[PDB]
Amino acid sequence: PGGDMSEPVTQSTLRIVGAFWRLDASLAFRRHFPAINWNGSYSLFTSALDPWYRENVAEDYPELRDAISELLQREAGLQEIVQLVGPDALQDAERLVIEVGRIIREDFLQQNAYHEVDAYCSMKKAYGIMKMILAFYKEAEAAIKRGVSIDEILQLPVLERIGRARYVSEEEFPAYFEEAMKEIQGAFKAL
Amino acid sequence: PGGDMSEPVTQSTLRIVGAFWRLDASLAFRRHFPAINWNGSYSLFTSALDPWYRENVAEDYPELRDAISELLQREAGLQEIVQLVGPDALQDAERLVIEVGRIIREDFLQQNAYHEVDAYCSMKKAYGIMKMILAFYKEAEAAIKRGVSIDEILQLPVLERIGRARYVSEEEFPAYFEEAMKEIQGAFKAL
Amino acid sequence: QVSPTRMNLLQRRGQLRLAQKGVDLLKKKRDALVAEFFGLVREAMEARKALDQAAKEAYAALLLAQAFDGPEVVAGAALGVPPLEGVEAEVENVWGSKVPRLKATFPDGALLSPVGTPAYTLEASRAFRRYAEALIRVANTETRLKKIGEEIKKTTRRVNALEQVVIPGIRAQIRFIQQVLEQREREDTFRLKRIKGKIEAREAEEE
Amino acid sequence: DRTHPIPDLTGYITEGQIQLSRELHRKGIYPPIDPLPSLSRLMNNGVGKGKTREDHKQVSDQLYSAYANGVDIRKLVAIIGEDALTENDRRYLQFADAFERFFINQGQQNRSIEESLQIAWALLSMLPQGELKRISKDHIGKYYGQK
Amino acid sequence: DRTHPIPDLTGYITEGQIQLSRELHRKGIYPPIDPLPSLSRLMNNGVGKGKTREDHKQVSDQLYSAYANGVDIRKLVAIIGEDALTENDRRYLQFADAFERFFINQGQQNRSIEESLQIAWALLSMLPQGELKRISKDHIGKYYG
Amino acid sequence: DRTHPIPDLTGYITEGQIQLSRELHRKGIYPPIDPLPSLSRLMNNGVGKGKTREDHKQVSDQLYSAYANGVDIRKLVAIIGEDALTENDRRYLQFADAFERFFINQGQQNRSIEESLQIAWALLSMLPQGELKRISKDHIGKYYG
Amino acid sequence: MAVIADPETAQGFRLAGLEGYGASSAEEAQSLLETLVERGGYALVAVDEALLPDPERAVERLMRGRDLPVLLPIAGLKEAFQGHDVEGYMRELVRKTIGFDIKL
Repeated sequence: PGGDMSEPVTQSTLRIVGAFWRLDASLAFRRHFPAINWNGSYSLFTSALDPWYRENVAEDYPELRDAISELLQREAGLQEIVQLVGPDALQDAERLVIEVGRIIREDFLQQNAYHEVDAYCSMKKAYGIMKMILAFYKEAEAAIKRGVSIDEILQLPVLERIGRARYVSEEEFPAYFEEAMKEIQGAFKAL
Repeated sequence: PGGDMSEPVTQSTLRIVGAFWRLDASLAFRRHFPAINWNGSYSLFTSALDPWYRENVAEDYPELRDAISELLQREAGLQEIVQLVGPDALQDAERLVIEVGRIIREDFLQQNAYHEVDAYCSMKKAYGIMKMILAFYKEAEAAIKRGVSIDEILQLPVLERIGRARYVSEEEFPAYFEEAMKEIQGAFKAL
Repeated sequence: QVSPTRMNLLQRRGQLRLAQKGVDLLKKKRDALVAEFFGLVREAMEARKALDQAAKEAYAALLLAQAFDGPEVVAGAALGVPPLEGVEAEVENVWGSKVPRLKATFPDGALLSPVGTPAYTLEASRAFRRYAEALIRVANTETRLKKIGEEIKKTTRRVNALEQVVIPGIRAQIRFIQQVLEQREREDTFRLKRIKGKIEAREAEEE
Repeated sequence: DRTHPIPDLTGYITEGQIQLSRELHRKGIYPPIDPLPSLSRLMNNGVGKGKTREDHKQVSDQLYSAYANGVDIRKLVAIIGEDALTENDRRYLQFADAFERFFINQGQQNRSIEESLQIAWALLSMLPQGELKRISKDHIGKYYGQK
Repeated sequence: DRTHPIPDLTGYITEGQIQLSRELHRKGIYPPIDPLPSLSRLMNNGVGKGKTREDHKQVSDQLYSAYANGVDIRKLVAIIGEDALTENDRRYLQFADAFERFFINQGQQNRSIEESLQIAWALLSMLPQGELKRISKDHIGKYYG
Repeated sequence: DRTHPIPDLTGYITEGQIQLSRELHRKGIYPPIDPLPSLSRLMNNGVGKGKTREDHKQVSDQLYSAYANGVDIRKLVAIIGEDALTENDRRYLQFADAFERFFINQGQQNRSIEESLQIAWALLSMLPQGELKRISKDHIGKYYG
Repeated sequence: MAVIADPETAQGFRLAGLEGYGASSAEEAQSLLETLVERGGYALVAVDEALLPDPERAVERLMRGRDLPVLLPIAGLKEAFQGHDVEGYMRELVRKTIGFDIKL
């Protein structure tokens, strides 16, 4: 009744649950639905669901899970001098972190529950979106130190295809995933 | 029985009365009498005593008193900031609000009951003292937008006369009131 | 104090809300000041770029006047001196601090040799006045930038001190006072059971 | 306190609260509701198109957020000084201070719902268009530019 | 504390209390009384002209006022540092500790009422004469300094 | 909080404590035991010659001293600027960081007692010998490579 | 005012009607700095970069209070062919000032 964990009911519940999912209203205020907060929440079943993922979703699945989880950790860490300065006067490998953190929040976490195809999302589709974002990032961070600016990255028309990638029927997803991955490889060769 | 107003007696006697005058101890620890806590005392007989005051005291008496009330409210709003930074870094206007609230607390509300004059104080005399402090405040903020240093407003020879306004007799008061209103008009035009 | 009534608990909750709102006020002062600081930093760098421009012209005039005209005669024309003084550190007030703002020197209304008997030297005497003027401009911009930057980092260290001490210290005292009040309530609902037991164990089975 | 059991359990069954404040009452404001801690958990399914008027929830949200960041700018200007704010914060300052004495300080008159909304748009029209970020385009097109 | 039931009730019955403070005791000050939480309700009966001296009650008032202001400016020293105090603030802050180590502190000596009053005027002399606003003008004339 | 009845009533009956810490856990360090609030009230018996290697107690002492000093100076470097600090304080900061990345954060492996002691000396060789006060110089000669 | 760079530099300032000094070594530059600090000269001192890079030291040791002789790390002319690398000076300044070096 007060946002007041270490109330005895909530403390006993958090002692005997297995996963706990916060729902900040602040994310609902910033229109981010499902409004789960990835900072206060946690899960204790990631260590047991490891071989099921490794044998049914994909073979490398938890490693890119952990890559995305620590990238969220990094964006949430260095939001601090984003608050002190602003997003447009960072370093060049840190504005990249907040930009990929923003595209993760705006296409892998946000989800319209009323849209007929964005609502349900299996593991192959979530893995495809997940790998696609992670592949964009691992070639953009290699690219920012050799041959590109930042404005010659964020202005690039594969970003709209990653943003559309969740609006795809799972019956027609992997054909779209192949085009998107090869287009990432081409359009980062092209600079 | 503990000096707390969370008792059965106190919080059963504040539900069946109006006009709850709540003495404190910090104002009693310094010798500041009567020790009325302004922020937690109240009275529900104001609105019904409007027409009597407009009849028998003065015509503009309630709007005057509500100006006193809102000066004291603005002081109690600013006390947060001034204890959280200091009287350092308050502006020209807000330090004036502090000083006028302080001179009300010392020279209108404060009343010893051992001086022979100023143990009874008729409401002609209290209307006079409020009108002196409102006139002083109003023309001091007029002279503070017009650009002076507040620190020489706070040393004028009229503040002692408003301060000693409460000690003078109920018989020789209206001469003293006309005199100090003339001088409070005349002290600021000399800038 | 910390002597645990009910009223001290409510006064601590009021103190806790005062500290939590003061944290947001202090962050907002720091953000407005940091916008102002990132206004001044470009102005200081462009005053120094103007200083570099006027520097290269003034050292060029001095090199030419000492090359062509003699060293000794420029020593002689420079030992004859205007009164050299006039600078003063007048008052500026920036967020709770007076800082010295310098004004110009101004003996330049009184200049020697109205018939300038060297020629390239008097161009240097005209040059180093513009040099010193750009110098005092850079001085009374950079001193403001110093004071704003260190005021800001003072605010941040006051924020972090106030937050990480008087938010957990006050929440600890609040949990302490809530504990002792709950314990006295528990003793009261023990003694009520004893009164009810001793009233029933007489007036239900006596004789 | 809202942690007393009387407002605790009452707000734990009932839906929302409106909350009087001693601060507006000491400044002399009747009725002294401040709308920052106030809430109705069931406004959102009661207002809007066909029930009262089209723009109602958007106007309410814009009023709430604009007064809510007017208040902290008021608290800020007691140390900053009125000069060292921008134009935009200054407009929020004037918004807050004319809000709490034209929209709240009602007196004992009766404001039917459209008089309330025309005072709402007259109060929002001390801010520029496009600062009104929550309201959609047509309502800013139609009702803005009054008083 | 003054909130345990025994001091609470004992001060609701009697007429006065004098509270020895723990904080002043660690400064080696004897008798470690502090005046702000102590009082005696029958002062006003027995002090004054004809029975102690005419300036007694007003000296008491002004000492409480000045020392109380010195203490709540020590609470302001405790954040803003000693440097940011102006003047007629440092004289308060020096009135407070000069008070506590020349007026409260005494050994086993017996100081009569003339001694205590002239020490109180000596301490009040540190303040500027226009500040002492609870003392009538004749007494502030014929004793100051 | 330790003042809850289960921490303190265990702390009265037992022989020390080993206290995990919240803040070391969020840095991915595992096992997140910080060494400052923890102690063994015993362990003068179970160390030293024969029972362990000879230099055991002094190494444990010197790690606690150096890590306490490093964690105090990185409390203070949060306050003052990160350049207004002398020459030895940089080695204490680098020792505290190297310590909590190499000594504590062992993850999964089953370190022997000599692997722990040679990591201890490997971290103590980041310091000048005059900064090593407690270890008597014979062990300094034999180890400290 | 006063400057210290070099005698060849200082004679231009003396030609401006501005007190000059000049030291070949950095220690003698702090010596002349200490001289005009002890002989408190009108409140301004400029110092060349080549002698003292950040000349705050003598005034923070001596005149810790009052902020009065304003220091300036000015550029020297044999180095003013390069132009001080003004941007790098500004980066160094903000990193000294608020700790956090970023890009403008």
